[PDB]
Amino acid sequence: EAPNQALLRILKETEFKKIKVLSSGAFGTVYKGLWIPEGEKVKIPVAIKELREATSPKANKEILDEAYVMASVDNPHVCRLLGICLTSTVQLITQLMPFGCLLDYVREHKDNIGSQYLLNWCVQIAKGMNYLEDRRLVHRDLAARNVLVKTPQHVKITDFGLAKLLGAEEKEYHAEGGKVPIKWMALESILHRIYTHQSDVWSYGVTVWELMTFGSKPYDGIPASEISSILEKGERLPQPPICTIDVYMIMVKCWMIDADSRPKFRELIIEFSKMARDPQRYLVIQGDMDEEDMDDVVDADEYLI
Ligand SMILES: CCN1CCN(Cc2ccc(-c3cc4c(N[C@H](C)c5ccccc5)ncnc4[nH]3)cc2)CC1
Repeated sequence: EAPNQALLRILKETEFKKIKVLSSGAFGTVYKGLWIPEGEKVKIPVAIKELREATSPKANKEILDEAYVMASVDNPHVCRLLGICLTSTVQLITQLMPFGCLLDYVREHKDNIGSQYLLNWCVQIAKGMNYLEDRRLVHRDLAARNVLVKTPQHVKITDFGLAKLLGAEEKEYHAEGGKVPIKWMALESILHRIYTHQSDVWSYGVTVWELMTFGSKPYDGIPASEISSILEKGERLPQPPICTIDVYMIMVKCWMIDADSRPKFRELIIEFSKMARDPQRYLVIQGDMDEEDMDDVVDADEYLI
């Protein structure tokens, strides 16, 4: 319905200096790097994505869909595209999230992550997701591995590789085949490939469950083909040790069968907020990056146009 007037910024390879792999694998490579725009006199820590080195018409069409989705979002809890680079190999350029992905970070820091932070991340992810819902956009791959950490106090949703904008008031996206992560999908997704803001809510549920168990693997063991039946029987993920029943009842709600019975992200914000005001009431936990002339460095969140 509304026209998407986002600007896509095309960036010169000369404008940015790579500085080391951060992750290789399926997709391709992600690099730490710096971006020095025009003459501006500002340097911008960036991450730079390159979906493998291979230039198969397949690959290139996908990375441009991300660029498309990422360029159209603008919210403190959603990762924004800074620009693309049209080298032989199409590069995605984004704000550097120096602490990496949230999944790895809870893992690597169990003995130091307190309730204030767990609940705050929950709120922040709810905000990201609520905003995505506003822009009528369905992520389809929300998971702890897809939330990045700019600072321990500030997280942002990423990985729009599967995100689908909902056209002519279409209330559910009917999907193809392809590899899809089962352990984070609503039931309507596994059975009917229906995806809706409310199936995003389910994945939220599981994401929250990853954070609360400090990075456990949902249904660890149980292999993927079993999942839809396990869920049909009525089984859900167990209550994490640190969780009060208040918090777990929120997860469980996100995992209901009737999609409209699940909470809305705007409600999830409210509830986790309340909870964030008294975190020890709601979680029971025992115990409760700069490397070369950094004079003109500015974080992307302060670089506007
Ligand atoms: C001590 C723990 N250890 C070291 C820190 N990390 C390594 C790491 C650091 C940064 C990142 C990172 C990825 C990333 C990122 N990747 C996404 C998928 C992306 C999206 C579009 C364009 C480029 C990247 N985007 C923005 N900032 C980012 N930062 C990934 C892994 C994890 C494990």
